[PDB]
Amino acid sequence: NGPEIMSKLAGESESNLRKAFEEAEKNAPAIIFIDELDAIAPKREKTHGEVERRIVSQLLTLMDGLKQRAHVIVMAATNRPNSIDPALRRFGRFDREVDIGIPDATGRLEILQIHTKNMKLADDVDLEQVANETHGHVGADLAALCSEAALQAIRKKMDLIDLEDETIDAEVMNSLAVTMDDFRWALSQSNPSALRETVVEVPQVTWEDIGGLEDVKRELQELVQYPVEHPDKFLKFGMTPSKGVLFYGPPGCGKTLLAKAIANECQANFISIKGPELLTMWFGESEANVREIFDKARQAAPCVLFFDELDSIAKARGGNIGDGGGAADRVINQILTEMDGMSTKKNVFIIGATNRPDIIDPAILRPGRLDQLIYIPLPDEKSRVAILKANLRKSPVAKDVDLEFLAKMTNGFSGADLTEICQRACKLAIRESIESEIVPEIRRDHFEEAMRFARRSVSDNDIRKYEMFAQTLQ
Amino acid sequence: PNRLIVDEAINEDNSVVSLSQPKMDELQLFRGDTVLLKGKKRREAVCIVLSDDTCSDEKIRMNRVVRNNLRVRLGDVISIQPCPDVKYGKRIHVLPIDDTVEGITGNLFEVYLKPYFLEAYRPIRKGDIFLVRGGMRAVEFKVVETDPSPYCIVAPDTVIHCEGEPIKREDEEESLNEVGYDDIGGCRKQLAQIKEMVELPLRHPALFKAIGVKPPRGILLYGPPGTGKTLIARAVANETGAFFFLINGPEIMSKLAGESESNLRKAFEEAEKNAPAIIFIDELDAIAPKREKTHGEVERRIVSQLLTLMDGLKQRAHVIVMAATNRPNSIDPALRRFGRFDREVDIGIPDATGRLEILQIHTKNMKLADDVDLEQVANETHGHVGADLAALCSEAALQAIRKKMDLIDLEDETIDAEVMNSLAVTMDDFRWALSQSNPSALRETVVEVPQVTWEDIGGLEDVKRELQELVQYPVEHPDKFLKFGMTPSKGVLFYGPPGCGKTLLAKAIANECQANFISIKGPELLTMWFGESEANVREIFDKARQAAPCVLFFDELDSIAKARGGNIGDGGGAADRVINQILTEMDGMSTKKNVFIIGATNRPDIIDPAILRPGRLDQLIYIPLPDEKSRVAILKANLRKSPVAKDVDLEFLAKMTNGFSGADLTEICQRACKLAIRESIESEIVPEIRRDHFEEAMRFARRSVSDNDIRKYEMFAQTLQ
Amino acid sequence: TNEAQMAAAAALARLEQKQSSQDTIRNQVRKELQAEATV
Ligand SMILES: Nc1ncnc2c1ncn2[C@@H]1O[C@H](COP(=O)(O)OP(=O)(O)O)[C@@H](O)[C@H]1O
Ligand SMILES: Nc1ncnc2c1ncn2[C@@H]1O[C@H](COP(=O)(O)OP(=O)(O)O)[C@@H](O)[C@H]1O
Ligand SMILES: Nc1ncnc2c1ncn2[C@@H]1O[C@H](COP(=O)(O)OP(=O)(O)O)[C@@H](O)[C@H]1O
Repeated sequence: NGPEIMSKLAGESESNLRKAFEEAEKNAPAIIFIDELDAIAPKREKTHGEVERRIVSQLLTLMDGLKQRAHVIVMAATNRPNSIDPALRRFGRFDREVDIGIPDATGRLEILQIHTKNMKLADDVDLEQVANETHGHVGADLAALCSEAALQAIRKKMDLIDLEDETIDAEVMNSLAVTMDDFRWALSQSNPSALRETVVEVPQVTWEDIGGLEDVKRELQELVQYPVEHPDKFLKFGMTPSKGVLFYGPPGCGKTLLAKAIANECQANFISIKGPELLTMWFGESEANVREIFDKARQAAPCVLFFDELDSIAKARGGNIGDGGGAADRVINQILTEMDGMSTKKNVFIIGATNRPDIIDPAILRPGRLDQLIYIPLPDEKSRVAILKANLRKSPVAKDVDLEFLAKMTNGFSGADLTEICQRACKLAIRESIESEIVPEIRRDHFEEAMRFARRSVSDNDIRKYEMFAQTLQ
Repeated sequence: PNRLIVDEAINEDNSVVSLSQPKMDELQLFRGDTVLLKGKKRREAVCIVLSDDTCSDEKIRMNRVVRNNLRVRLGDVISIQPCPDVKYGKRIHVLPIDDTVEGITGNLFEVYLKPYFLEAYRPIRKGDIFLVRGGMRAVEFKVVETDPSPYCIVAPDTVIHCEGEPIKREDEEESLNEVGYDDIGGCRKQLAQIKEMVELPLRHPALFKAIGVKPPRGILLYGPPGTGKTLIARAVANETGAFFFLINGPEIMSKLAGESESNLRKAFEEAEKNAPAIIFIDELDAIAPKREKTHGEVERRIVSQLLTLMDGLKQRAHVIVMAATNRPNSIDPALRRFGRFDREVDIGIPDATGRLEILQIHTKNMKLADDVDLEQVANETHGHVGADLAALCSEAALQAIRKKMDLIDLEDETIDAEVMNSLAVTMDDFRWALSQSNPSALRETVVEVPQVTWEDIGGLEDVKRELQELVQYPVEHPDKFLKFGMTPSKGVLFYGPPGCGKTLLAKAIANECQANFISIKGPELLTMWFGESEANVREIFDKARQAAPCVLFFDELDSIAKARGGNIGDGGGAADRVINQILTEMDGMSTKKNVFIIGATNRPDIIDPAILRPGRLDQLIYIPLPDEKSRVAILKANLRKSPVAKDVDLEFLAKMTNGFSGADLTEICQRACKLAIRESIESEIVPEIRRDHFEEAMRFARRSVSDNDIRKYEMFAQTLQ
Repeated sequence: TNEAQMAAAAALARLEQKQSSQDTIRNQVRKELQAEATV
């Protein structure tokens, strides 16, 4: 490990590193694990000390000596492949890389199950519920979570039995059960160490969650699935698969869900870039981060890289008024460059979305970029019914609720607006249920009362804007 | 049988112990009865038992003086028994301790023991230690001989003796002036959190080494200088009995290469030999600052040496290493990885309540005049930390001393106890020192505990209920939200005329929910924008997370929009550096952190609509000017404790103040009171605020919200439906 | 017994002195009276 080698004086760090390789050969087959590699051989640009430069050279020569040290494999751990001397990653030495990443909800449950094998849990403990709540946690944090929950249960009993001796009675621990209240307390005390890291996972959104848009669902399958499900037909007909599609239309119509749902069915990782992140790069003149996003997309391939609020910068520059410049800017130019250099052989599909297509840099729509365009209109009557039922799929909706009637009335409402009705009716049912204890289902009165506050968010002035653009594209 | 756990006390009286009512009936004693407590080494103490509504059923609340007499520590278990046959004594002989009476001379009985014992009816046992404060000293005494045995109650006719040399302190008896938990004022929530983490493995080492649950090995404390980071570390070690080893940056950094590494390693070896032990590293940023900030080989090596020593704690059982820094991100991030220093406690800055507690602690030995008001000082000392309030008390003491010493002219090697005992520090001495003191944290972020209740807010009855549904129900009734698939809102924005209680609503709901309150003001958002330091937005939300449950109140959301021209604006859009960071933090914050975001603005028409999307401040509450019944309620709330005369017609006043906001009704109430007081003093050159005083106030108060503004706010609210 | 009952009265009196609206209102008026006296 870094600290063990770096804490040594000049002439001791190089000797100890050499001895480690010699011992592994003597005991071959052997594995040498170097943790905190960035502490031993950081990128040369970050260090100028005579000792630090020499130990880098010593590690490089020892790695090259592995041609003679038969059956010795050297593994290293770092936080970022770009934090270390690039020489280490040249042919030979450390020429293989594995991306461990962050466990998703399924992996987190598995970790919780492992670190509780020895723990007696009460019947009210639900580790799957915990795994869904522990967003941003890594295995080190879930292990700490189990420890804190166990210690809470211990404290509560130990202060009551008052048995102080050199050893602990097995029966006392064996009968101690950890309840859900102790896990919930530990969750409030635990603080995730990876909360600000990029989240790359297969989304849980499925096609059953999206009302209407039957033809768009099929179109995405043709664009995303067929190029890899039937590659022999694309070769036969000389077809070049599209690299991505831009969605445009009113807000709150499911543009994000479409990108997630296709990623889910394809079992591909979904990467979400949001407007504020594009604006952060624009304002801070840190557009270089775009290259890391596209590189992560390749690392996580097969994946779908979704750029939301693609117009966020154009609007930040004035949008309807704008300024003296053109559509091109720092961030979009890096995106255009990365897309041009990306091959379809990496199974990375790019999807964009905008609410103002009239101000998108036309370059992004040229062949080789987001050449496909799909219009997502406000839902029609049959779609609004599907949207209400999809949003209420998990709610205890009473049999007296006429969802088709609501769809017939809410003619100007967007999909997001129909959700507010569904959630408002749920809140009213919750209020009624709570009051009864001072109810089993959401009653028609709750939906009709919700309609008193619900309003359409998309006006006719903005609908025409989208219709005129959609007509312009024919 | 009658075995209870020893806990901390609130009552500062050395002869008083508190037990919960159910034990008063199970032990069959009356309130104020005399009981004996059985401690360690066949020792006991006699005290008077009172009842309260805060003691735990199975605990006994006692202070440090009683615990030391029993040779027990917090968390231990003692036996309690009644002794109703205690009688009066006639002779009690008390002598001072040699380690506390030094440099001072005079009649110790007249200064200390007489007011302590005279008509005090204190239970006393031979060998008891007790503390009498006064004269800017803390002087403890031991009881050496009594006629009755082994205990008695001192009577008004008891003769108190004090003849002989000072008593040499026993090596197993800790001084009462040592740092303990009762020396810490504010930041009590952090102290409690730390105690839970460390006291278990330190008091019960046999528990952890026998089970599969590992203890914490390191805790990082951080906050501005002078906030008690070291004070806590010492109090914990002294109360639990763990060996305390002190490290500080300058001591290690001043050493040569080959000496700094060995001295740091030795500190860890010594703690293990004396385990259980606590190693406190102060000024951690001086030993292991972020590596990007250092260029020398020695500094990089000592960081690696600290990292390896921290990792060695897997073998050094029962050793906990605590460190103090100013910022959690000023040090090598490696230290904060799993293990090492993987626990974090934000000490921060005490609020007005904590500052009052600190002033009371550092004045315990001071004689204060009747005009001294420490609560008024605590409210004025914004931006001060505990070290500033301690300096304030010391400076006030020295000013009072100079005034008397230059007049009495008594020059000797020792100081007369009577001279100091009769020296009082007045408001002029605290006011002088306060003007000289300069806050060390003038512009730091302070997390406060709200003191506003619903009874302080007139009107808005429907808003109060709505906010409880938004803030309390998601956690009070989580089974209903899961049943109905409801997603709780992350926040709410208030809009409407100024002076209508928008801020009070946020504080009142935070108070009832027992949540912390964080206030961010417009000028802070403007500072971040202009100075291109929008990264500081993360620090705001990071404190909100660590301080959870809390309510994060963003005032003057439009401060930047107005700085950008407001109604005219510029060539750009609504987005800017600061709002983008705020929106990013909001999107990345989960409802499971129990952090509720509240905003407020007086110009909702120019707020970036992005902040009102689902997932942000999607809920909008309109707070109009109070109506007829609300204005009366506001007047009653502001006058809840005022001596209002029976001739005051609060409904008539409310009918006249049709265009007034709640802020304007308060000025009327305060002015009418001041006018009544003015008349009072004039009569000597009155007991109640008369109708004439409210009518006179009506001639000076004005409405702050004009008719043009009311229509603007009402039309906006109507547009929102 | 009666010696403990006299100790009970002393312990309760100190508790009430430490816990202690009338003195806050009177002290706030006293401060305003002195300011109006000198202004
Ligand atoms: N076609 C649809 N089917 C079901 N729900 C929808 C649909 N369109 C919008 N919604 C609802 O609106 C909300 C916002 O959708 P989203 O795709 O996030 O909008 P945007 O893409 O503009 O961000 C979703 O949570 C969803 O419940
Ligand atoms: N919360 C507090 N309660 C009481 N005293 C405090 C508090 N915070 C600071 N102080 C006082 O201020 C000083 C803090 O000094 P110290 O603990 O050495 O701080 P540092 O670690 O910055 O050197 C001490 O005199 C201490 O009594
Ligand atoms: N509804 C109300 N009830 C009682 N007092 C009020 C009310 N509204 C305003 N006030 C008075 O106005 C003052 C300012 O209130 P505050 O909530 O700080 O206004 P703002 O939110 O505009 O800053 C408070 O000190 C309070 O005494």
